[PDB]
Amino acid sequence: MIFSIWLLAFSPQMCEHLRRYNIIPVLSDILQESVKEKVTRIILAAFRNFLEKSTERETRQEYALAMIQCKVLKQLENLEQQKYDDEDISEDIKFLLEKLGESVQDLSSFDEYSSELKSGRLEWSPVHKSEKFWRENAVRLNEKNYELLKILTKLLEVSDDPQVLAVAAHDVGEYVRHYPRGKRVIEQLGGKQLVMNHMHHEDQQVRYNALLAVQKLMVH
Amino acid sequence: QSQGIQQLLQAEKRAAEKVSEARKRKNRRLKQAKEEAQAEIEQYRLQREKEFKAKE
Repeated sequence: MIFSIWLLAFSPQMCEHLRRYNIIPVLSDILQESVKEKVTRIILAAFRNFLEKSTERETRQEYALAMIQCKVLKQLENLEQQKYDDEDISEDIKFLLEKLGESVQDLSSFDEYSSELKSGRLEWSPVHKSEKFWRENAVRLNEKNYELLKILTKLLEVSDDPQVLAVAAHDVGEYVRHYPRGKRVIEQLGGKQLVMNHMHHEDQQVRYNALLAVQKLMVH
Repeated sequence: QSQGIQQLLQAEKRAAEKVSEARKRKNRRLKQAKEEAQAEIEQYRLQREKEFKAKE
């Protein structure tokens, strides 16, 4: 099947289009779950074809970055340390380590938070928890026509997960703490209503983070 | 429960009102300084004008 995907990835016009199948995660899963020599080699071949045949720079960056959102580069270093006798493994590992060696710098920004929002993977992650991010960047919640605010608002509107809800309330609390105009922006977006409703959420972690956000929103 | 949080919106609204009234008092009071200064300037100008007219 990954040989079928490697063959599909021979054309630049196919690599531009194949993105909508969400194929990099399933190859990255097998790349962790299956160290078999053939399987390793044909994933490296498929990943090399996707990235290298992407003549569109956005598509090249997107394949390198999707592999880095799957953290493929660390597994390629594990596979570089693993014993393999084949140059068609070794040289395609080193190729992808170099190209994903670009997009690792893009992801390992504060944008690991941007990707956690974009993917909906809200958690008590180090970049959610650390003050430095908000202290240096909180205003950026307004970027791409308020995209990160719109995500947090939608998650506070329709998420089922009390961690996501409480994380988002914490994110709103630090957003207002580190960007004062952010209070006005949440008040203009009406996002406060979600936080004020989640004061009576069924989870004490949500209720606590909702109250804490109401404190950081209304109290100096 | 939630009604107390609406009472915090009402307290926030009263705070914004109190701040706005104090700011509007300050904006008017700062302009009153110009208006009273101009009256006291003219009072002095007319006094030196009278003293000069008397000297002449």
